[PDB]
Amino acid sequence: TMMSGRPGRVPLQFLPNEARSLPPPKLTDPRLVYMGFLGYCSGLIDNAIRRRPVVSAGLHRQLLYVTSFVFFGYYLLKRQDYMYALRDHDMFAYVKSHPEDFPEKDKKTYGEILEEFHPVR
Amino acid sequence: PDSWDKDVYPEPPRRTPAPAPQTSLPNPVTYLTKIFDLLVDRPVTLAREFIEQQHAKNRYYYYHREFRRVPDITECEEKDILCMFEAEMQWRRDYKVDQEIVNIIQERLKACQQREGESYRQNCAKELEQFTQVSKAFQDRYSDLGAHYSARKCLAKQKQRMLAERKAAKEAAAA
Ligand SMILES: CCCCCCCCCCCCCCCCCC(=O)OC[C@H](COP(=O)([O-])OCC(O)COP(=O)([O-])OC[C@@H](COC(=O)CCCCCCCCCCCCCCCCC)OC(=O)CCCCCCCCCCCCCCCCC)OC(=O)CCCCCCCCCCCCCCCCC
Ligand SMILES: CCCCCCCCCCCCCCCCC[C@@H](O)O[C@H](CO[C@H](O)CCCCCCCCCCCCCCC)COP(=O)(O)OCC[N+](C)(C)C
Repeated sequence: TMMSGRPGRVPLQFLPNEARSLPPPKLTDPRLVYMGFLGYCSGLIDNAIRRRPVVSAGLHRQLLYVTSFVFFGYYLLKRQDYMYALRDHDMFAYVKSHPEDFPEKDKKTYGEILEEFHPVR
Repeated sequence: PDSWDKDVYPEPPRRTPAPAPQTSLPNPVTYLTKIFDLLVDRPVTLAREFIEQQHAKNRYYYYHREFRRVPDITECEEKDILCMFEAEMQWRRDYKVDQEIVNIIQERLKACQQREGESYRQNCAKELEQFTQVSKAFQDRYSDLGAHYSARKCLAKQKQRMLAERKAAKEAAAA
């Protein structure tokens, strides 16, 4: 709908070249840590379903789970940030290019505005 | 003693009569008072002076905190959240101070009523009128705000009262 068609957009890129001008998410980002937690939970559920010692059965496969989730999460976060940056860029440009639709109103002080008073009793 | 200020908590000059006994029978109250002070007050005074001279060996000061006078809610734009926050905090502090002022006047009135004995109705007229004035002012400023009061609601109440007063004054001036 709203973002589906935009000028100069490569169809299946998933990460345009203009996204590299944004700060990458830190490796200690809390969302990445949550993705790693999801990987750990997947590994534990894998151990429990297959009737293996849940905490200690397979360490290599649990590590693979955690790193796979973190790896996908990093690029997911990059794309998320890029799309939000595009949204803000477009909104600001549209506000700037249409001044008559977003006019700066007169600043009034609370000493001048008359608000009706509703007593509590 | 000088632990508080005498001008904010005034007391009468404390006139007391002299003992003028009409009989030579021994007075039990005086002998009991001598027994009491000798057997109770003296040890209390020695203990207290020991504690006080222990306190004098290590003495530190704590200072009353001073606050500035930031702009109030009338000098804030309609959606300036920072000026609004400053003004709201200042208004709440002023509300607390006014509460304590009313508390002080109430304490004055209670002390007057207890002290005057059976003449409290006539001898506590000044304290009663002071409490009347302070309570009238406090009532105008904060009554009926309700839970969720704020500087804006107080301002709206004041503006409504001022509008009513101005209308009444200009109507009376048309006679
Ligand atoms: C928000 C904050 C965080 C919360 C997040 C959510 C919760 C945590 C994550 C959830 C997923 C993680 C684990 C899932 C798989 C585990 C399945 C399991 O059974 O576990 C068995 C296993 C014990 O089994 P075992 O030792 O192999 O041998 C006994 C047999 O296996 C015994 O086998 P059995 O066959 O006899 O078992 C039979 C039993 C087995 O049935 C179960 O155990 C239930 C399985 C849980 C369902 C999980 C579904 C997906 C998770 C969703 C959670 C929802 C949360 C939202 C709130 C709603 C609550 C539902 O079934 C029953 O008896 C029927 C009871 C019916 C009750 C119905 C309620 C069940 C659902 C409740 C789920 C709530 C969360 C539970 C989390 C922990 C549960 C183990 O439990 C564990 O040991 C794992 C616990 C966690 C390990 C972490 C330890 C790491 C190191 C510690 C140190 C920490 C850091 C150190 C660094 C500090 C520096 C020094
Ligand atoms: C419970 C969550 C379910 C998640 C479902 C599976 C999770 C893994 C997804 C698999 C990742 C690979 C898919 C694509 C990778 C490369 C292909 C690339 O070209 O895709 C582009 C972009 O990639 C995909 O479009 C986005 C996939 C991202 C999926 C994750 C979002 C999950 C929703 C939020 C829930 C939180 C999940 C957290 C992680 C578990 C397509 O661009 P475009 O041609 O223009 O789109 C056409 C269709 N449109 C415009 C209508 C959208």
